[PDB]
Amino acid sequence: AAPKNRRTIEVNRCRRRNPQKLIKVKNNIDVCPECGHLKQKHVLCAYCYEKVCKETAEIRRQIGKQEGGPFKAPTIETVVLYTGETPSEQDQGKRIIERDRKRPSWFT
Amino acid sequence: SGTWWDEHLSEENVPFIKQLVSDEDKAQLASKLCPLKDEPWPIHPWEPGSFRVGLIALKLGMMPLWTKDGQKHVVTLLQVQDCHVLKYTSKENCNGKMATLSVGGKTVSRFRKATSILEFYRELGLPPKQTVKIFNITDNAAIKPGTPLYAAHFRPGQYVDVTAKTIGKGFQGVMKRWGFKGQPATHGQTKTHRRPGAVATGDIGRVWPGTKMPGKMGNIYRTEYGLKVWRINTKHNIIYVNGSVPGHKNCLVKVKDSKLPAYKDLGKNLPFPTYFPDGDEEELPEDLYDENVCQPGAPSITFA
Amino acid sequence: ISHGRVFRRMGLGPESRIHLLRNLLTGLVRHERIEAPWARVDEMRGYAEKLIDYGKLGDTNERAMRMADFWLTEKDLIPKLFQVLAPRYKDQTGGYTRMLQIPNRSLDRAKMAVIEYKGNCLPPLPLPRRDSHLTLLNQLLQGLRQDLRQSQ
Amino acid sequence: AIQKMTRVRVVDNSALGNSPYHRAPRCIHVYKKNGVGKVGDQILLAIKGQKKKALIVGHCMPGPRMTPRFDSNNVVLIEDNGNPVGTRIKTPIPTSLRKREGEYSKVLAIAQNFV
Amino acid sequence: MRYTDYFVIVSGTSTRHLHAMAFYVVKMYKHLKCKRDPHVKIEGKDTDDWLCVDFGSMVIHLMLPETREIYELEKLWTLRSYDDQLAQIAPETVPEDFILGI
RNA sequence: ACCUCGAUGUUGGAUCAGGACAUCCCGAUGGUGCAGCCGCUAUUAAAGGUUCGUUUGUUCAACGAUUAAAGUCCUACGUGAUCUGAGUUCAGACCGGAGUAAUCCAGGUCGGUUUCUAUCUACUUUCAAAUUCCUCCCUGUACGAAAGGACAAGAGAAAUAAGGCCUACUUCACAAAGCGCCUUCCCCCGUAAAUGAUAUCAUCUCAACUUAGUAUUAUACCCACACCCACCCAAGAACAGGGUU
RNA sequence: UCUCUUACUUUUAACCAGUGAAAUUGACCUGCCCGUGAAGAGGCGGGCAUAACACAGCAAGACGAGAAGACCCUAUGGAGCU
RNA sequence: GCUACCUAAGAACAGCUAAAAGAGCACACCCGUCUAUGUAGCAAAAUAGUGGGAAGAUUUAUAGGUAGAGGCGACAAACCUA
Ligand SMILES: [Mg+2]
Ligand SMILES: [Mg+2]
Ligand SMILES: [Mg+2]
Ligand SMILES: [Mg+2]
Ligand SMILES: [Mg+2]
Ligand SMILES: [Mg+2]
Ligand SMILES: [Mg+2]
Ligand SMILES: [Mg+2]
Ligand SMILES: [Mg+2]
Ligand SMILES: [Mg+2]
Ligand SMILES: [Mg+2]
Ligand SMILES: [Mg+2]
Ligand SMILES: [Mg+2]
Ligand SMILES: [Mg+2]
Ligand SMILES: [Mg+2]
Ligand SMILES: [Mg+2]
Ligand SMILES: [Mg+2]
Ligand SMILES: [Mg+2]
Ligand SMILES: [Mg+2]
Ligand SMILES: [Mg+2]
Ligand SMILES: [Mg+2]
Ligand SMILES: [Mg+2]
Ligand SMILES: [Mg+2]
Ligand SMILES: [Mg+2]
Ligand SMILES: [Mg+2]
Ligand SMILES: [Mg+2]
Ligand SMILES: [Mg+2]
Ligand SMILES: [Mg+2]
Ligand SMILES: [Mg+2]
Ligand SMILES: [Zn+2]
Repeated sequence: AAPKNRRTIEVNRCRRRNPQKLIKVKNNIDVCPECGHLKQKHVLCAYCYEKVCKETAEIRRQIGKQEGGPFKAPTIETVVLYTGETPSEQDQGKRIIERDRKRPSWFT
Repeated sequence: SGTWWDEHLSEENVPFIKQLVSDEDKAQLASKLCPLKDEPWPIHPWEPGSFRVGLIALKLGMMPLWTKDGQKHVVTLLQVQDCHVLKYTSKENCNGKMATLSVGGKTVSRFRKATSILEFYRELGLPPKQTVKIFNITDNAAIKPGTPLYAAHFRPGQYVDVTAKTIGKGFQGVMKRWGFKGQPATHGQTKTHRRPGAVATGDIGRVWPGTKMPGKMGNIYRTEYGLKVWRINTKHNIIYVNGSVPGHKNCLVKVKDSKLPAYKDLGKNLPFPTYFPDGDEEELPEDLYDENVCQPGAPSITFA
Repeated sequence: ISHGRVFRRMGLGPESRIHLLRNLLTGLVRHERIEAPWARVDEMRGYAEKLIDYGKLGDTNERAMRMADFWLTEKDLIPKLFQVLAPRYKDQTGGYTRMLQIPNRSLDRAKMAVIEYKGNCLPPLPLPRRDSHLTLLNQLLQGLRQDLRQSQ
Repeated sequence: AIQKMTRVRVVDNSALGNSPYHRAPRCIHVYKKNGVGKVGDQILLAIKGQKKKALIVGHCMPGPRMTPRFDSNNVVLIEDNGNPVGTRIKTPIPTSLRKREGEYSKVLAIAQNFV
Repeated sequence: MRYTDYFVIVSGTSTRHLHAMAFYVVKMYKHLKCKRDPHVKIEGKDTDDWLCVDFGSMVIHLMLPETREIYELEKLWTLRSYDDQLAQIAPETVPEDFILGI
């Protein structure tokens, strides 16, 4: 089934400039209090999450280094310690992960 | 910017606010338990030709029911939940044939309602209701707004009409929508199994209005006429109606007296305006049965 | 019509769906925090809690062991489930996992979600937090709460 | 449910039913406005190369709860006038026939067992 | 035996005689019956040899003598499973191993 | 004022049907060579309905079993950008006949490819009014010499159609379905009669008029409107809708 | 296969992101009924209807689109065979 | 260099039954019966299933030959670079 006639620019404009076709303005956008970058509500802030993910990756690299090879998951809990930190009574009997940097403010 | 009620509330403020609003709703509902103690609208005796208000009930589900003759009838359970009279309109004001009562059912959140509706309910002093339905009544059947309605409004042996939105099947083809026979499976039939055949005639260069074509089926109001009331449970406000009513379970149905000409003037024995429990003349039992209904707790029936 | 259908259709079919979820769950047990498409994460979440329940049911239990053997492709994780994850949650009766929506994926613009087991060693997520009690609206309502409790 | 071209077991004393034949008796027609035949529905058979009326007495298809369901589709041969061809019915016969509209007294009389 | 309280079999001289007897008893029944009592149907009107009327507690069979002899309803109801005509009937047998012979 | 056989988007079927009345059935009447049951004939009526199978012989034909009846037609075969036999109709092949042959038949038989992603018009829950059969009563009555055998009114059972539903049963299993269950409401206008003039009788009246007569049916359904973060849903392609105390 | 169809899965689908064809197209501000035009009308006459725009279905019309046909006829046009 | 046929020198054919074969079942291999899909396609002839043959008038690689008034043909007017 082929078009019987060429559709005009007038009719085409009516189709493609319809509100239905148009991009809708978003009202979800707020400033993240932590970093000041824009976040959509209901969604984790991209900047803050990227920061957390970078740190998580570093810790995981260290975890892999200590484990050595595959199929070496520990049968005890894990704890991450930074520079100038010692294991506590709770941290005793846990796997210790050492980081070469200082504690982040957000990490508690 | 978009806002919801608990957007700006603290961790400890959310439970407090929830409790506060819930308690106020409970209080408002409890306030309206005695309409006769409050200044009522005049109660008139039943007359031929008169029509009384109906109810809004929730479809609980279905169970079997037996009769003394031995026949099994399936029944639908309709629970009456926070059913109140909301509004009265005179015939002149409505610009219609009859006076109207707006009646609401099934209380819902205040936070999820529009300001207009909230204001209306505030003036009433009742928590907002999910659905409001309009009942055409005579003048002598007028009830003061705020008056609660109960399942005992209906009585066993009475016939009712039930109206609800049917279960929405979404977009359906002709076979499920209109019961078109379709085309055979094998013996050719390249791409024709479930298709509509010839839509119209050759001579007309068009398709008639109201031709049966694929589209959205369900999710529309339908009325089931002449359903018998087998049983009332006064404690839980349950109406046992014969057969199946439209809609899914946990939906809201509009229940009124049967419009069928056979059951035109059988409203004589029924409580005319409504049933007022606070009247307290011959306090009704937990269960009201029809004569034919095999009551639970009765001895095993023998066909003598 | 799909009234009351509780499971998504994903992968190459029913078996494939199980296998996809199994891989996500194995990832979660190992890493304790997993990024994946939102729908897949939401589907897997239920299985995550159920697995902890079977973990709690006991190491010695043969039924729980069989389940754990199936759902964990890497076998080293099976001790971890029984000896680390299950003892961690012994106090609480549920809500073991935490799921949060993540900015859409770069390539395919897919809705994304992070899922973690609660009480993990990893750096805490930037979780959404309700407004402070010291805000103006919260102060007004605290006043109201005080007045109500004084009335009683 | 007995339709046209349904093989049928004759539960009767009649010579026509019980005599050996190469093919089983087959339903030619059902005397109901819809093709479907149930208990108490008169049908027409092709039996032993002749057309003969029969009455259905139980079938494989489930019905109302308390009503019995039979493993085989069972018929009783009847003449055009309505009297049974065979003298005795050994196979148990449902009691629902009595209340049903039609000439069921003859069949119940010649029946020996009820289920 | 869950059929009736009383089973009645009578003999008639002619078809016309059978009809006369069957119609009279139903006419007498209608006169004497209660309003709650359901109406009865004369069965086998077209049949020239057998008529039967079913009441609440009674079944009446009106049949010609030659018809009565072959059917022997008297024998069947007195002797439910011990009837002579039941003895000649042999139950069908499925061949063993589910393989037919000859 | 010769024997032909033509035609061939020609015609079947499926799907969905729109319409006409010149009515096949169901409604109401008049006549009868209408005692009653069946009929024959005409008037009015298109709301609803109008079956499943199979070809030994039959020039647009039957046969079997039914039915209330198995209507006659128009719609570009109604309808092939929804589908499908056969024929026109052929590329291969054989039989009978014709022709020296190639080849032909206005004869027979076997085998045999039409694709389409919808631009425009039109349309995509008008709805809320259902018909029919059988059984019983009347009644075995009226009627009739018998044989036979009603109509009104009422009751019960079904089938179909329209609209729903899932308690059971069945396909199955947070649910969707039928093979299951539930509900289904008004009439039709042709005539049959009073009183009574033109035409002091009579006369049902394209006289004024009076009844059967019902007229415009009617009633039912729907009907308030945050934020339009998000989540859930018995709501849904998207969108929209319902719930979030 | 059918009576008589149903349920589920996959593909497709629809929505979001990326890439991005083809046949087709006189111009179109592109309605319905009846009539006219030997049939046949969106556009002509007499009536009627009618804020405007998407998206998803449909195949009644646009003698819907592309070739390739089959039929009849014509050319002092060809060719193969006898 | 496709294809029809031929020439030279080659290669391939599991397993099972068989007095033992242009035998049977049945792989690989060759072909293309029937259906469905596809129809600007994966494809200017394909896919999936189902099929016919599969020690032979078999299938197939290499090199050579026959040329249009012609070749070649287990005649289908077949094939001779869509
Ligand atoms: Mg079908
Ligand atoms: Mg197909
Ligand atoms: Mg095709
Ligand atoms: Mg869903
Ligand atoms: Mg997928
Ligand atoms: Mg012509
Ligand atoms: Mg029609
Ligand atoms: Mg007429
Ligand atoms: Mg025609
Ligand atoms: Mg067409
Ligand atoms: Mg072939
Ligand atoms: Mg909403
Ligand atoms: Mg599409
Ligand atoms: Mg796109
Ligand atoms: Mg182009
Ligand atoms: Mg026209
Ligand atoms: Mg015009
Ligand atoms: Mg469109
Ligand atoms: Mg035009
Ligand atoms: Mg020339
Ligand atoms: Mg020349
Ligand atoms: Mg050689
Ligand atoms: Mg070999
Ligand atoms: Mg061989
Ligand atoms: Mg072989
Ligand atoms: Mg060759
Ligand atoms: Mg040849
Ligand atoms: Mg040739
Ligand atoms: Mg070439
Ligand atoms: Zn941030």
